[PDB]
Parts: sequence; C-alpha cells; structure tokens
Amino acid sequence: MCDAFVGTWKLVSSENFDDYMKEVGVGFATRKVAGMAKPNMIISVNGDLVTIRSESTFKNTEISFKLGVEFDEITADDRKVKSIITLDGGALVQVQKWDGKSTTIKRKRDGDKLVVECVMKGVTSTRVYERA
Repeated sequence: MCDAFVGTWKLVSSENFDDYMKEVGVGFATRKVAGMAKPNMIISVNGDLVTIRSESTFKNTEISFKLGVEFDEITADDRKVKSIITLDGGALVQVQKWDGKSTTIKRKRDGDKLVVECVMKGVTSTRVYERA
C-alpha cells in the first residue's frame, strides 16, 4: 500500500510557500523559520497504517493514519485540525479542516520526484523533494 511514497525525501525546491503560509494564518516569525527550513520527509507503511514524518531545525512532526479515516492532528504551526488522507489517482490527498477553513496538501510521485502542492483559497505552494 502506498509503496511508491515510501522513503526518505529531501527538499530540492520551494515555490510560493511564504504566501501559502500567510493564507493559512501562520505568524510572521514562524513563517520566516519554516521557510528557511529544508525538511526531510520520511514516509513509511506498516500494514494499513501510513506514517509521515517531517524533520528539520524548525520542527519535527509525525502523523500516523489510515487512508480514508478522519484523524485529529496538531500541525507544525500549532493548528488543531481534522485531517483526511485519500489515495486518488496515485496521489495522496490530505484535507485539513479547522475553524470553518480548509486546506489541501497533495503529494504526488512524478518521475523520481515527490511533488507537494498545497492550496488554500486559491493560493498555491509547490515543494519538490527527491530521495535522500
């Protein structure tokens, strides 16, 4: 399950992430630190349970989830959200909902890349990772 996503991924490019974070509501200082971070993303699967870790000097976070089962999450910027992650067309699609708001984070395999597209109210950020 989700075999293609398994690995340790290193950030190679980031586009429009500051604007994305502004739209989400991330504070100025936090945006500054999060933006200069070069996280690794470590994805693993154990049976039906997927784990995604994000590691950097900014923060270390981890989520463990089952596809299609809503779960509670504290994000790296300290929002308490309800998250649902689905596999749609080979892409892992995560929707986070909080305070009447929503954002979508799509993780897709493209060649030897993992491409992460984050969208909120039509503001989009794209982060590309490659295997470490």
